[PDB]
Amino acid sequence: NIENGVAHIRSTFNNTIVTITDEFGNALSWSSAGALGFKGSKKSTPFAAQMASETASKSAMEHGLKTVEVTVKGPGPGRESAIRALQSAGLEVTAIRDVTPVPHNGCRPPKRRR
Amino acid sequence: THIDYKDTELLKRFISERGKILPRRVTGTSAKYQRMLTTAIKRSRHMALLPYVK
Amino acid sequence: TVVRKNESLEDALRRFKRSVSKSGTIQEVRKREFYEKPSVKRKKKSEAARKR
Amino acid sequence: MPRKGSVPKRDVLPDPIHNSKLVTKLINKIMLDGKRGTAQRILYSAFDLVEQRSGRDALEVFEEAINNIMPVLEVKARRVGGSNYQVPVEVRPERRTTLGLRWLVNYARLRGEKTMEDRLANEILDAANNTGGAVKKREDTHKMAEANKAFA
Amino acid sequence: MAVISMKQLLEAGVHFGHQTRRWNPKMKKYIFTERNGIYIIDLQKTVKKVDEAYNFLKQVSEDGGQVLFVGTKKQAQESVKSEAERAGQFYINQRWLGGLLTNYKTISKRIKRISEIEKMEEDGLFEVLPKKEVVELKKEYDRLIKFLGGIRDMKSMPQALFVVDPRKERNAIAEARKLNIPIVGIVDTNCDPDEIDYVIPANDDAIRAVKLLTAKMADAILEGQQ
RNA sequence: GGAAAACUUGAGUGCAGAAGAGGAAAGUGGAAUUCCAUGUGUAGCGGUGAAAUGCGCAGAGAUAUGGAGGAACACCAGUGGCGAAGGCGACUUUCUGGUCUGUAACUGACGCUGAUGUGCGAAAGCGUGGGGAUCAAACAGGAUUAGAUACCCUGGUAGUCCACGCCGUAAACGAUGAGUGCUAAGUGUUAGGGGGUUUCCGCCCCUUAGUGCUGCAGCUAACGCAUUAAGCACUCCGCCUGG
Repeated sequence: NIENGVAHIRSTFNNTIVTITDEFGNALSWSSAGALGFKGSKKSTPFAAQMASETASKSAMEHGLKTVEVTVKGPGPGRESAIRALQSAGLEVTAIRDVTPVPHNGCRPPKRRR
Repeated sequence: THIDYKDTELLKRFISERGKILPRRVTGTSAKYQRMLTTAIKRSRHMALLPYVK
Repeated sequence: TVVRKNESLEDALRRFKRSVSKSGTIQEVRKREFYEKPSVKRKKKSEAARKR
Repeated sequence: MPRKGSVPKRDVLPDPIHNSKLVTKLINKIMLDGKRGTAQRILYSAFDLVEQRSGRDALEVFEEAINNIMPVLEVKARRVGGSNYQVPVEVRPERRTTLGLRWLVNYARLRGEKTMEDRLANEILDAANNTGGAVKKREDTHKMAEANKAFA
Repeated sequence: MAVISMKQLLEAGVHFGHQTRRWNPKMKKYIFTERNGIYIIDLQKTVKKVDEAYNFLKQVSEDGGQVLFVGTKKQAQESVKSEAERAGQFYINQRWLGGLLTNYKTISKRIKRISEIEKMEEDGLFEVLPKKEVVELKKEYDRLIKFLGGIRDMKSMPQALFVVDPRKERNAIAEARKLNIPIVGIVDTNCDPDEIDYVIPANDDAIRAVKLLTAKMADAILEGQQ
């Protein structure tokens, strides 16, 4: 359990969310932008990813899982600023993947916004 | 000639670096080659000789 | 899905920023933010082809 | 002409006593209502008490006191509408010099004593010892521009 | 995996050869055709040669030997120095000195000098010298590391040699066959493959045809070490 | 015009090649959405110009595996292809329609247009049943505003989907009926046909029929159209004659 894991981020258009887990995903720790006193619409900032990443990573503490090999799963503004701020914790980011859900034209998306 | 759907090595230089199709704009093939290709690349997706995404 | 090692993190990003821009992820989900009408994408693709 | 380009900034004349440009710029800002002599006399009697309450000569003490006044980040408002509209922007070196002189005088005028004989010199030794009232609003700018750091 | 893939091998442009009317008839095996006075190197067959070039050069460094890299063609001079440093082997940029594999009981006499003349001025014995004798002691110093700059730390004979052109570097290959040293090299049209034992048919007057082909052979010894 | 003959171009069948999201029915497949079950795990998630309604401590979201179900078919994908129009986009098989090219064997005007008639005809609708995942009129609630029944947000029914009968209307538009001739050129591209070459297949060259972009003559009230006429003609049909 020590120094082996998968880091999941999915920054949407709001509220960059990060959950770090082991290599066979079991949700070791997680944090958000709402868990740092960002109430609303400040969460869609790269500066919100500057603190939300390591405050789940450094407050994991159960096994010393200190490698991540992060996974990106969202179109957001704080996308690459959550892995740049992950080496502020310094956890040897070794395999970056953009695993985002892309449909094969499957379902009907919602209405246009006037 | 005609593209056979088992001949993977000449057929996977046309697949993308994730599993998509390169357009003939960037590959450079002709018109009727590209759509004789695409009915063979998609029978090879169905029998797991090539993925849908990697 | 590309592994980048034997370097820093500020150079693996430079690989990853152009390994996403040369992919149908960001231009695909920006297209499907809202349902467009089935005859206005045929003109949207026509404007994205006549300009090249 | 502030839209043809930039205005050509002009030269000043340094002080005769301290041999310093920074002293004369302090003379011009404490010069209330064009009175040169009646304000310069007060500055020439507001660094003797500096040199009385500290053995060092005040030309060292002046440029040591203003470094606890001069901030390194400030707020310039950009009209973004519904956003925060408060961008933390660093300070150009000309405004870096001026805005320290501004806070040093504007809070020297709000003390208990009436004479600027010792209204000025008390706040200088406070700024020399990194305390007082003109220092504590630099930290107020460094708790405002450094709180909204999402616009670097 | 094992070989260079077909896409980046011809993207470097190794299928080009030299001109027809400038042809060697012994290179008929390694030519696919000529298009506009220009020949076409058989691309499928040079992959069947560069893997054989990869096989022995893997296991030469397994014994701990020293492979000599030479390059003197002007568009391929500094493409072999940067690949010898990554390999940790010995390079040649300038012209063949004329005996550095055969009369090297007088060349190592001067590799002893370059281990000495730079020591001679880092310590004393430099202030007492005349200011123009300072010049010729330094005019000797750079001209040693011009020609023998890659043979700076080499003190013995090599066990393999890697040439970019047997035509312009025919002085080296003639010294190789007298010493029974095995030889591998990039040949094309206007090159004799008879004196080369381990043949790599590739283009020779293009930089990527060198650099995307001389790098893997430089890489071929690194995973032979461990 | 009638009658008796003769002809081959028009028209049609042969023979030989092609190209195609042309239809219909039955199978197969992957990504995503939603819901459920479970593991692990902890305070928010969601949303906006800002918030709130809503959801969560009866374990939410996030993450991982598995399941069920409905709907569509990313990339290829293009001022590309096919069809009379509406239209048609995963893949496979069966059944079936049309066009184009080339050869000239054959039939010998068999042609064109077509009132009344008879059939197809997007969506939204309606009927009888199914099915119901997303989306979503009506409707409910929260914000905005000067004000709302609007815009925005949460939720949501008919519908969206299938089968069978209807309905027969659209800015159903190239705002241009069909047929056949004739009249500068230049340029992309499609299935070819050739080709010259080849290329390591690359190409670059002349060739019916499509499909675009420029542009003379001519035309138009002017914009513009211009071998895909809105030019020059002939046939037939639909239709207009102030608002």
